[PDB]
Order: sequence, then C-alpha cells, then structure tokens
Amino acid sequence: TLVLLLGVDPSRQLDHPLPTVHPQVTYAYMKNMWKSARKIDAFQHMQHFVQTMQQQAQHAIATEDQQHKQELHKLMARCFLKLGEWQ
Repeated sequence: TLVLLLGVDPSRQLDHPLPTVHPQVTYAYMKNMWKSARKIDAFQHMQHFVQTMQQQAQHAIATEDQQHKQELHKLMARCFLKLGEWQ
C-alpha cells in the first residue's frame, strides 16, 4: 500500500535515502518499518527525515505557505516524539 503511495520502492534500494515528496507518507513508511523489526534502520532514516523536514520548513518559508508550515510542524513534532521513544 505504502510503496504504491511513495512512488518508488525503498525495500529494493536499501542504500538510498527515502523520498521526501509526500512527507505524511514517508513518515508512515518508517513507523511501518519499525513494527517490522528493522528498527536500527528505521531510527537512522528518522534522524535523516527530521533534518530534511526542518530544512524543508526553513528554506521554503515565505508568507504564502503558512497552512503548509503548520501541518509540517505538527508532523515534525510527531517525528521528534517517535525519535525519542525509539532512542
């Protein structure tokens, strides 16, 4: 289900980073990945993901995308919490 939404297969390309387009999807993939016991790998992607997110907020902040930014922080927050609980 998630592979179809992501656009590509992370499962095949283990070395590559996860795609950031449609972030709510990407986030769902990692927390799926964690339940599937690739939990050292999930954690590593999650650290990468949040660095992308906080830069994706910072670099893309104009006055226009305030609704997008508000959803992007609500996401980052839920990422950060998982990070903690996983660590």
